[PDB]
Amino acid sequence: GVRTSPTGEKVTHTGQVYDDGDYRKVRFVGRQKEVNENFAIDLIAEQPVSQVGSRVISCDGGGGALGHPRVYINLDKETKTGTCGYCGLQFRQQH
Amino acid sequence: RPTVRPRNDVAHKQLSAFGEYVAEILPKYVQQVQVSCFNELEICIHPDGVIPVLTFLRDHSNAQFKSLADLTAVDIPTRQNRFEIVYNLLSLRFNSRIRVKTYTDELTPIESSVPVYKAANWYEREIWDMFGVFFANHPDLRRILTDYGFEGHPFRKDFPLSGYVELRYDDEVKRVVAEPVELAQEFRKFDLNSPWEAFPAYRQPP
Amino acid sequence: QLITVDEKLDITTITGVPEEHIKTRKARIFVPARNNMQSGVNNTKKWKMEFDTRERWENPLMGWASTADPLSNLVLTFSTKEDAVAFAEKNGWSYDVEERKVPKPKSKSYGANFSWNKRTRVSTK
Amino acid sequence: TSVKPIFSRDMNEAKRRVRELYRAWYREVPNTVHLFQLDISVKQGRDKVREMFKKNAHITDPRVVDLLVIKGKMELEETIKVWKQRTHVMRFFHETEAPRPKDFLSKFYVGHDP
Amino acid sequence: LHHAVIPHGKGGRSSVSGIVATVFGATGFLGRYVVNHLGRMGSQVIVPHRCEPYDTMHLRPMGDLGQIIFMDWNGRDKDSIRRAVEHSSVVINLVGREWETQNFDFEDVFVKIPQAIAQVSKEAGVEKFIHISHLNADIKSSSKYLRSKAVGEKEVRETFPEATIIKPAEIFGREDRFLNYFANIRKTVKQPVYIVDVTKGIINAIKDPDARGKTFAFVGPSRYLLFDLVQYVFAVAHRPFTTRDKVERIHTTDKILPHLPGLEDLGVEATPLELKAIEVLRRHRTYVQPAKTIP
Amino acid sequence: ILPGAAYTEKSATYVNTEGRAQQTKVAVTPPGLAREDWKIIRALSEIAGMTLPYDTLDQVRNRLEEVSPNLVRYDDVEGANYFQQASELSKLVNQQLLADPLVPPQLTIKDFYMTDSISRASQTMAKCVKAVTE
Amino acid sequence: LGLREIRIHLCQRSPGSQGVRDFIEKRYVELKKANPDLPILIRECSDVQPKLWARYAFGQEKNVSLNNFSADQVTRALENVLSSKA
Amino acid sequence: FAYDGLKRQRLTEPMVRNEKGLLTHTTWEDALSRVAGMLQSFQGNDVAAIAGGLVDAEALIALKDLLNRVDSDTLCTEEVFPTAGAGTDLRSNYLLNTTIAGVEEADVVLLVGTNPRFEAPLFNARIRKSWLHNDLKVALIGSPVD
Ligand SMILES: NC(=O)C1=CN([C@@H]2O[C@H](COP(=O)(O)OP(=O)(O)OC[C@H]3O[C@@H](n4cnc5c(N)ncnc54)[C@H](OP(=O)(O)O)[C@@H]3O)[C@@H](O)[C@H]2O)C=CC1
Ligand SMILES: [Zn+2]
Repeated sequence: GVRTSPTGEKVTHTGQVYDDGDYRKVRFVGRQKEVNENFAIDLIAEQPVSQVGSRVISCDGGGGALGHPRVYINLDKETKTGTCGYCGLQFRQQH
Repeated sequence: RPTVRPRNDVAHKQLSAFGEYVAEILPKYVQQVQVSCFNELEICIHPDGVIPVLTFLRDHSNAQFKSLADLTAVDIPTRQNRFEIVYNLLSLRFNSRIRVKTYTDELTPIESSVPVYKAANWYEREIWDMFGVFFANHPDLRRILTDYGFEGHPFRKDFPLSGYVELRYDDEVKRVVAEPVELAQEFRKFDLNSPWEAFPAYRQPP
Repeated sequence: QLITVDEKLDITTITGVPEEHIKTRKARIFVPARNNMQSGVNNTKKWKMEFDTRERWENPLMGWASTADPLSNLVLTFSTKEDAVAFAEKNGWSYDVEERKVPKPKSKSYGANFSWNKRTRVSTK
Repeated sequence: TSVKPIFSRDMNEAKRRVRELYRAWYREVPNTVHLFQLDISVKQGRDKVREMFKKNAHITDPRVVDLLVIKGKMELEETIKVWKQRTHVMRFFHETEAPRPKDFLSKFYVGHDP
Repeated sequence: LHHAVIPHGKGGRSSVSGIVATVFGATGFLGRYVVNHLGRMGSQVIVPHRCEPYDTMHLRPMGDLGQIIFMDWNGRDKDSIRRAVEHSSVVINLVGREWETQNFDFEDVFVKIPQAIAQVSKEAGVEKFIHISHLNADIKSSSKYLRSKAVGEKEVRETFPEATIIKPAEIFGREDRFLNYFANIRKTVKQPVYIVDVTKGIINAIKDPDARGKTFAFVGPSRYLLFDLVQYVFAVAHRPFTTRDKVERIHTTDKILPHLPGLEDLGVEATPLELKAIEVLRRHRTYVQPAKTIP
Repeated sequence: ILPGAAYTEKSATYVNTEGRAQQTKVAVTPPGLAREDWKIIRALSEIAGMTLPYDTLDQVRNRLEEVSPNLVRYDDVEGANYFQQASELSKLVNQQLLADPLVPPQLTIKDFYMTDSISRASQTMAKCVKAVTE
Repeated sequence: LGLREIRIHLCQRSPGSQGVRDFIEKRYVELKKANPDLPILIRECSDVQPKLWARYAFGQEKNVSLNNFSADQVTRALENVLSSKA
Repeated sequence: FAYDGLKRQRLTEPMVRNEKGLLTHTTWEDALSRVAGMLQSFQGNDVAAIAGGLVDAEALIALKDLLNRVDSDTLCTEEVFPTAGAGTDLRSNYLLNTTIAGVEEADVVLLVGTNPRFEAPLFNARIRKSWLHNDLKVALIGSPVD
């Protein structure tokens, strides 16, 4: 999700960018601004919502002990999905 | 009990008996004797008794603490005599250790124990250097660890961790210069203590 | 053989502190307030001495917090305010002393939750 | 208020040691300037010695005076035996330090410190 | 002021002076003192250099991390100048050469390059410009070095009217070509000025809003007969008492320009040659009554 | 405009509605070129040729004690007396009550959140105001 | 050039301020009616020695100690100021 | 929760009006020289000051001393208090004399022309505490606020 500013500088995923009058961008002259272009906010949004048949589901992030601490997500509300607080995967109680 | 350190009552009793023995023989100087729960014996003495007490423990036939393991100081600013002087001694004859402790402030000299242990020479130079405790009648008392011309005694609790001055090479004067300390990132103080008491056995009376 | 000294104990000249960090500093002697986020009171037992807060600025390279204050992190602990005051005086620091705040004894009664004719009766448990 | 002395039993005895230390420092400056190949003058070195003594002229505790003399003798020993290098001797003069302003207005313009 | 250049700290290595300075000619005698003083107080220094990076290494320790930035440049390439100045608040031009080369004559180094830096700086919006000329700069001099300085001094003023122009006498210092020049020798009156005094004046000229648009003359406190100066140098160096252009300059009496401000008008107290001569000439001793000053 | 310091950026004295003097402490320093408010006035007095006779926080606090001794008795509530003399002087001149009913400036919670310049600038208080009005 | 403000400092209970306390209780109201637009700032603070501050034009000030003064001496000190023009 | 207002709309530099009549950043030296120039040319009633609601005592007395040195006494606040009678001569006139803790001792409270819930939330919480635990009687004159 890399976007650039009017000056041309790439905007990071934390929204950082030097403004027009900022001298500090002299550090990039002749070199480059290191920017990671795999924005995690855009990547997690691509994951599909998981349909489940229970009011409560558990997430450990995948991989057992290689994931995150196991948490239980309540799915009683039908307005929104249940989101894991660690990994951002979403869940929904079907029907 | 696999996770608990086993007690040793036999050594606790032996060390307690010897602690009374010392207190009975040198009442002029001994102020407190205690044995910790892990069986270490501490003799707390008036500072006037450094030489007589250390000489007794080195030379007496039932002591023979011929080795000065270590000599150091502890700064406790809340005490009128902020500095605690700790002697750690080893007896090879009786395969035992004893700790002798005394106290002083910033202006009261302590008698150098170099006559009793030649090992004390450098330890007392280090105590002078890091804490500013003066030892009387030392063969050569001067800084040992800090830079030449260094101001202050770093191991005092009120000396800042990063000091007051820092060094760099200055091209104009073509030498290393000392300037007031500025840090690109300040040391980040952490408040770690839990507001909940951990050890009831050591609670102080209100 | 002892001697007699009546001068007020002053060690400012033999501690090595730069003159600026004696004369211009203000020590604060106080018992820390209980952190309101927790009920434990074990952090309110001792007296503390801290110094006045001074400038922190952003490091141009990284944005880290820089400082030129060598006492910015110095915090000392004392058994009593008298010990803290004595330490401050002999080191030449001017100080402020804040009296210890102790929670006053409260009168608690579980039975008051069900009073027959007083407002203390609770509507829910 | 009865205390163990260091070396001196009273200010008169303490001030004798101070004078003796000053004489030793005063006579050492010319050798130091030559030995360390300093660019300061002998007068500057002696003016610096006097300034260091003068800032402690208000002490009335003989034990504090003894420690100052003790520390002054250690500093003199480091110089005579050339344990110090040139950088150490020249640190007394703060050559690379910019003039810190003193008056209220100057400090007000630059920052927040008093 | 943009928030990034508000001063902070206590004026030391990790502080923020608020100065963003591009220093042309930073790798020479005067450049190393100017960069040092800038880096002492936490300025951002951009150092455009023509030389090998190996030759800029002595400048790296003079700033906290990130405070010294090096760029390639060419005196004849206006794009390389633009890259170097477009972020700065002050541009300092110390480019010079005491001799001509096959590729750069005195006209290139003292007229075309200074004018190009002044023009590009003006276009880029730089607010302060500091140009070093020479006390004896004169269109009718016998030295083509001093003639080119006069023409260049004129162009810089025309191109960047608000530029501060500084005119030093011959500068003495550890790496000078003045005292070292005489010590290597195997009517005219001189008023030489100490390198650190000139550096202090340049730094203060950056911090003084009155310095804008002015021409200064940086001279030492005393005037000497050249013969008496060389005699003094030989005595200090414990020694028994080159180009055609260089000799012309050394034989040019230092001008007296009371209509210009000097070091005193910027807060700098001129350092006598007697207090710093040994600092420079000690290395010339194989292991002293001062020169007679013109009253 | 002379940029001063907020209450989080200075050690300053405030007296609550009881007459109790309390003092803040510096948590952070003022931003940018802002300065301690009394120092601005002290600096202005020098430039205007009428230098004030205090150069430090403690000296300006000694000045406060000259004007009102209670202003440096931190955390203390100094009692005030002579309500009887005040009530005498209250009667000798007569004013008339207006017919307007007493209406406080804040009738509902929406009026509570923004009352000074710090809270008017707070985006959190704006969220509170929006929440209770919508 | 004349008077601008009077301030009276006293303790609420110390005997040294007893004469000042009597003056306020018995004389301040009458004095206030005579000088209606003159600030007479009475400021009580525990365990302060009583004092009378007078501020004249252009910020000049004078302070007279009222310690152990009788209510009459307090009146006299008040009159010495209400007619002075330092 | 208002502390986040301290990060917004802050005054960080001295400002003076330019020839176009707009506020523009300047140095402390320049801004104070302009103010000192005007201050030296005025006296007495021609100089006045108003203190806002967040001003500290150190600044309040510094400004009073400065204006007094040009013989000005027009040191004003924004919050009115009647100066009729004793005015501010007697502290008891304008103080909460009972103290905040004293509310726990009162047996009747009469509130007049105030909504203490929003004017002094912690003072109002102390009234409720006494109402709950001491059976305090509270009467009000003014709008019937909750
Ligand atoms: N020193 C003196 O006695 C006096 C000097 N001045 C002036 O002060 C300034 C500096 O003096 P000084 O520092 O002694 O001069 P130096 O010769 O010591 O340094 C010269 C600087 O100019 C750069 N430079 C020279 N020619 C070129 C070029 N063709 N293209 C790019 N960069 C070039 C050099 O870079 P590189 O190292 O890469 O060649 C070097 O950084 C000069 O303008 C000089 O005339 C004025 C009065 C007295
Ligand atoms: Zn998950």
